[PDB]
Formats: sequence, C-alpha cells, structure tokens
Amino acid sequence: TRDQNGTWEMESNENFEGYMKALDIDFATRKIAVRLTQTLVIDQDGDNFKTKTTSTFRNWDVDFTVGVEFDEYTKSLDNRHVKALVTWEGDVLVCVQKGEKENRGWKKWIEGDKLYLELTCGDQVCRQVFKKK
Amino acid sequence: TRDQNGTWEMESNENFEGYMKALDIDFATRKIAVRLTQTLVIDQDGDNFKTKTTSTFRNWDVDFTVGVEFDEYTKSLDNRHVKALVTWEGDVLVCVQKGEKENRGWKKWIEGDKLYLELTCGDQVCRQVFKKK
Repeated sequence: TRDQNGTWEMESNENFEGYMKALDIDFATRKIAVRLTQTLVIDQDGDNFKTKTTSTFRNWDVDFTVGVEFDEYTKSLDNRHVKALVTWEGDVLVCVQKGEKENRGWKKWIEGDKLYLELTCGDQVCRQVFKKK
Repeated sequence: TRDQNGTWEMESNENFEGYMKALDIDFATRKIAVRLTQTLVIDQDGDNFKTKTTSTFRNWDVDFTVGVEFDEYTKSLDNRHVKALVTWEGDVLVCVQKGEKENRGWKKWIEGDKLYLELTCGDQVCRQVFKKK
C-alpha cells in the first residue's frame, strides 16, 4: 500500500551514528543525538505529503526500593556509577548518591498538585517543579 | 503525602546549569539540556518506585508532492541546502537529496503495523523501524 498516513513511533534505530558521521555532524552532537527517539506524523493526500517529526529524549527506567542501597548508572547525566540510597524523612524522599562527587543527592516531595525535586552536587542546587497531569 | 504516583510535567528547572556543570557534563550537552521540559512518570507501589524521565527536543516539518522537486534546508542535522525529489518505486517512497553529499536520500515503506525507514549518505546506511502508535 502507498497509504502511509498515521502516527509512527520509533522502535529501533541502527547505525544512526554512522549516518550522522557521514553527514559531518560533529562528535559532541552525535553522542547526544544518538539518545533521541523519533515520532513521525504523516498526513497524506494522494501524492501530497505533510509530515512532522518530533524527537524525544527517553532516559533509562529506574527501579529502586526505599532503604535498599543500589548501584545507579547515571546514563542521562554524567555517566558515573553511584551508590544510591533513598530513605523517607517524614514525607520527603531523600537520596544520597555516594561516589566521586561530594554532597551529591536529591530530595523529592509532594505538596498539593505539585512535585518538588531538589538536586544537589557540591554547593550547587537545582530546583525543579512539576505539575500533575 | 508519600504518594508520588503519576505523570508529572516540568514547569520550572532553576539552576540546572549549575548542577550539570558541577557534574562535569560537557558544554554541548548542557546547552541542549537546560531548555528541555521534562516529564517524569512514576509508578509507585508502597516503598517500591519505578520511574522514567522523557523530554521533547525538537519538531521539524517537511511537506512535499511526489515527483515535484523542492528546496530543503537540513536544520535537523548538518544545515545544508539540498534539492530534494521524491518518487514511488513500487510501493517504496524514495527520496534523493541532491547536493554536496553523495548518495544522500531515504526510502520509506509500510508493512502491516510497521513503517521502515532507510537513510543513506556516503557509504553509510541507517535503518529505522516504526510502529503505528
């Protein structure tokens, strides 16, 4: 069939690095761009095509249990092994990531329809706020 | 509350740059990451957490009529001007992107639930498979 209408979700991506390298895309970009998943929306009328491609970063799924120290590989960030230990402090979820970096961890808690995530490394703190969908 | 279940959409991300620099994350990556809006999905069963983070990077539109040559500028990748021309070979949608790069194009076809995409540049070939969402 020639009917390619639809929303199409990437399930596999082989040798994207080689293709990008062939296009002279610089090394830094290829290391990033190779972490993207694609969604292809095609609106087709006969031989007339309108397409929209959205690229998304999908990080590695994590499974952890409160209290159980585990090895976390920080693939989305600095690609280090840390020994992560998450505990409850009241209703605040608290994590220390033991490893090369000092004072490294996070705190995560809910207030109303909002989730707060506080990330620390050294003397640097990042504060993220999320709303429930 | 200790219930952190849900799909959470980022509405702010203060000093992500400072945190990422403290982790020694390369500038190229930081420059992209600082602007991304994250979505956190959390599946929590008691003290067990399964989490995944995603974020949309970029959208690109490309529209065309099969058989009709068109100018393309490849902000997406290598930022080049090509003359693109699409045809049907059988039920395969075949595009050549005529320009400075040899053998540059793609081929796209449907089989059942799947869309197949083959991208070519020099001696390199990339293969992507999609599923109807």
